[PDB]
Amino acid sequence: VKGGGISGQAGAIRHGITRALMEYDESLRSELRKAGFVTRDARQVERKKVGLRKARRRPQFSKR
Amino acid sequence: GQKVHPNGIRLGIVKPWNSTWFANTKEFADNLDSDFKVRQYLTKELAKASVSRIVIERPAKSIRVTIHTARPGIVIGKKGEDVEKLRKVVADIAGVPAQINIAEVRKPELDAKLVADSITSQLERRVMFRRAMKRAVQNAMRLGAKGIKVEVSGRLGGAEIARTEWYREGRVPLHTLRADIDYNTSEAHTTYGVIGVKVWIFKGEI
Amino acid sequence: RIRIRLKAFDHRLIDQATAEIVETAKRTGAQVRGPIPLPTRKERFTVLISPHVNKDARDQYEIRTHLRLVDIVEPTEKTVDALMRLDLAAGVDVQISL
Amino acid sequence: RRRVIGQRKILPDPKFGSELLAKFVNILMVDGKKSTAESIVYSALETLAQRSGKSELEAFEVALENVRPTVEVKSRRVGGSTYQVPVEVRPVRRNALAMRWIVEAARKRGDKSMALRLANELSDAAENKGTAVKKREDVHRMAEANKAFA
Amino acid sequence: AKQSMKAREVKRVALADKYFAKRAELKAIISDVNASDEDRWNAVLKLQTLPRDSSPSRQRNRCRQTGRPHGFLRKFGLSRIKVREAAMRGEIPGLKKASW
Amino acid sequence: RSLKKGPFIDLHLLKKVEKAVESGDKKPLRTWSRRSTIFPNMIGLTIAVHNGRQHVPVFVTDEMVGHKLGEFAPTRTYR
RNA sequence: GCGAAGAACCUUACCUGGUCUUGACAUCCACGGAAGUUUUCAGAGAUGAGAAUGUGCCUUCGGGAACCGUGAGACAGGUGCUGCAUGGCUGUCGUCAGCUCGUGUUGUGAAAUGUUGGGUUAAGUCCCGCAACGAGCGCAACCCUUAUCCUUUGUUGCCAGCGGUCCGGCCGGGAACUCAAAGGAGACUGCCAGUGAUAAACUGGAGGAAGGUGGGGAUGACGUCAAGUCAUCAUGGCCCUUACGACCAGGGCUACACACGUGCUACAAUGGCGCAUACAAAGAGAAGCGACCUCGCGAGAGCAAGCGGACCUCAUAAAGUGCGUCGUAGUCCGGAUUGGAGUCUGCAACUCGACUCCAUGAAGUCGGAAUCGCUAGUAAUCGUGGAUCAGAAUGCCACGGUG
RNA sequence: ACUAUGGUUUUUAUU
Repeated sequence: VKGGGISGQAGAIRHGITRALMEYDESLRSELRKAGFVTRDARQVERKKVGLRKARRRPQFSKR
Repeated sequence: GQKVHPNGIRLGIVKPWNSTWFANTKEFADNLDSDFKVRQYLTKELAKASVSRIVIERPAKSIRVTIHTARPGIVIGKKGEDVEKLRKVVADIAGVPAQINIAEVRKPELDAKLVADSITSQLERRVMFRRAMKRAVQNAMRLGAKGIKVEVSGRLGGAEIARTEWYREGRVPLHTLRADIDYNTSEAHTTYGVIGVKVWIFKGEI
Repeated sequence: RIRIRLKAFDHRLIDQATAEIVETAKRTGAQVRGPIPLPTRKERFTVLISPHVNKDARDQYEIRTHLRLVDIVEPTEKTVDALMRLDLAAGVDVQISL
Repeated sequence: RRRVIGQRKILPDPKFGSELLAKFVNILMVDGKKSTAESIVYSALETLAQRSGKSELEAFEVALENVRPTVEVKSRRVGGSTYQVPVEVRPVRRNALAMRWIVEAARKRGDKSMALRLANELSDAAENKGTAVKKREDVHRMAEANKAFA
Repeated sequence: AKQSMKAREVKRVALADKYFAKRAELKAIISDVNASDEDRWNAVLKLQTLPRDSSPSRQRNRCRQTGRPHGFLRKFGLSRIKVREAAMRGEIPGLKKASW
Repeated sequence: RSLKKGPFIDLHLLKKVEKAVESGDKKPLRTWSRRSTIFPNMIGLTIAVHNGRQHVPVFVTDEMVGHKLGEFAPTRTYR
């Protein structure tokens, strides 16, 4: 593995494992699907509105 | 009421710029300052020569200008050689030798600038102000298009209020981002006022 | 060897220029590879875009500089002379290098 | 109002397999570092066997089965007016409320070593005296004289 | 903004052209931590203490279409209250609003 | 220990002293530069210095010499 | 904390005292001079007077023009007054679901009807139905963009496959997870169950990288607030035009005997410190960023490569992980104030600049009635970078780690 | 078991 932080590398490795492990025996192909491990997780930006301070906080607002 | 520039909000859909050249990050502010003043100075030199739109280019340490007109013969002028004094001074406010190109407008009363001088020249010649637009619309839909809006402000009473008149034909369209329109704003300065005019022409999506 | 620094501010203008210079090279018999696209370089800012105060009106803008090199590896001269005086789509800049 | 929300039950501790120890290190988490808290709690038994702690089966259970919170205080509106009313503690904070009452009592104490302040606070819960156990009793004694509203 | 503020700065840049232009490192032949306490380079200092109307300060970039000092964007020569107009009027290459 | 081993000075005020010692009962010698240093041979003279709205008189003493002129005169109001 | 994000001369709206106003900016006419470069002297200085340096361009060889420095006549110019006069330029109720018209009907008539009603939606959206039947603007749809696979082109990035093996992607070479790029597919309530006028429509499930206004950009129907701004412009009116013009030597805008917000950091020992120890990401930078090397404890000053973007510089990522040690003392913690000695840009470092090191080190017990804000990668916590920028903010716009 | 006190002026009718 190369690039990213070790918790991001765990996100790459955990699906790189199942792309091989589902060929390892026919009796694993349903079982990894029954657990949700054969698909990319649904996380993606999620990047701030123009302009919020940092993810949220409309900078010095608190209005009304 | 909320509004935005109707050509500048559509410019992000595959269109080029009318100021179309390259410059380095330190010379860009100077190459832009010369682009603005050649467009100003040249459209003023040709202010009675039936001009519509301009495009600026830069050949190797030169400047290139194309001007669109409905009378090319009076811009190229005497013997077809009367152009040197028309590149002479744009070269002196650009700091580089200038090159001329002239382009003919071939459906003139369907161009957003030349139709605005056409209705300016009817408001000048004292037509009915709240009905002037119907002639320009008839003459434009004779040349092509899918829809047209030309809007007049001032002298529309009765009372002298913020009233505007244009009349509905086809689509404006108020939106459609890929609408591929032709747009201009003009002032007639007739009838003791400013007499503000705006025009939108629709020919079909992209 | 020669490289040609073809630069633009738009991602289609540089493809429509590549479709002129690489076709001129192939039709003039030049031995050429697939030209590299290079990592895009950017300039960006976020500023108060209202005419007088109104402090909420802060908005983001960005502009992108695209560059290609074309890269000719072969020492042949007649095959590439057709590129050096060639006209390309308006608004691109060219400079010749090693 | 609307919602009806999704909720989290958190990962167990990576040494003991305990989700109760995981919630304890989350309430012991300051400055977001989280590994620091593992080195403060359950990182010694020799400091509990220094005071009242008797055998390892009670080295953490003195904060779990040793107590049962039921109510919280403050005021609530009924009709046109507000009254002081004891409210029913929710069944999953039930086992994780006393964690704050122990972590706060150790964190705010002026007595140096934090790993030892926590083992000493667990020893003072193993005797059933003062801190955390009276914060349970005070509100129950209040609710034994306040019954008309819920 | 009085129109003299730029009309004087262009004359000061033309004067820096004999004192600082390709001469701002010229101090590197007279600067020393001690020099044995001798004097041999005062031929430079006679001319570095001569100007008063030219200096490494007293300059404001402004906008090339308004004398206003603040709200400026150096690489365009324009303001934060002029580029959004120019980028919709089609008066500047490379820059556009929305799409993207 | 002043800023650089060489002091920044101009003799434009020192050049007036041999005439300001014969002024009689006329109003004192007036100056506008306040960053100027006061040399020891300027002692025993009255000078008029800008306070920010008028000029006020100061007499040169053994406390004023070797320092700047503006260090011995007021610069602000409400007094 | 908004613009006013950079107040020593400056910038800059103005005052003391000077000095000059066809003026900062443009030509017509007039005179001695090329444009320009230096030096001597008086004055606070601006500036003024001498003496040299050069003789460009055009030359019906007639003498002339840019231009310099000045003087006329046309003229300049205004943080001079003004967003209920007008353009421009920007906001908000409001991407809200609002708003009406023809025919037909009704009521003496203005005017109503449809548009109300039923089930619903992101929604005057969609289906159902009656004295209403149809149409259009806004909406829907359509647009830019994102998670995923297949296919292809590749560098001084990457090294899979296949060779060499200064044993190093360093090379032959290549397009393999990647990375940098492009092209083609992909999503429709369509498919299946439960619900409901098997109408409309909803919640889940199957597929799939993933939906159900997916998420992010982005348009503004009649009607609102006479919304905001002449201190950013155009232009009419009112005013000035030797002045409110604006250049010098001082300087103002960090006022102040006086009331109040909002934000930062400690009080420590899940702390402070040193050594050992691991991962960045995105930016910026050619009279630039400035490596290795040197002098000094140091600010910093020299020597002298690399780099224009993936073989460099700014720049050992820090909080963290490991280990020893101090231990309520109002403390090596933690901070105001201060003596001495130095480092730096600049007419200039009084009033009125930044940075470093010895010498001295006050407070500070985690805060009381009361009041303020945050709902998941949200709170909190630590580090990187840049713009403005001679030299000087803690403010500000971005990029990552821990959670 | 509920708060006295913030006056006053505005538009589309023509072809």
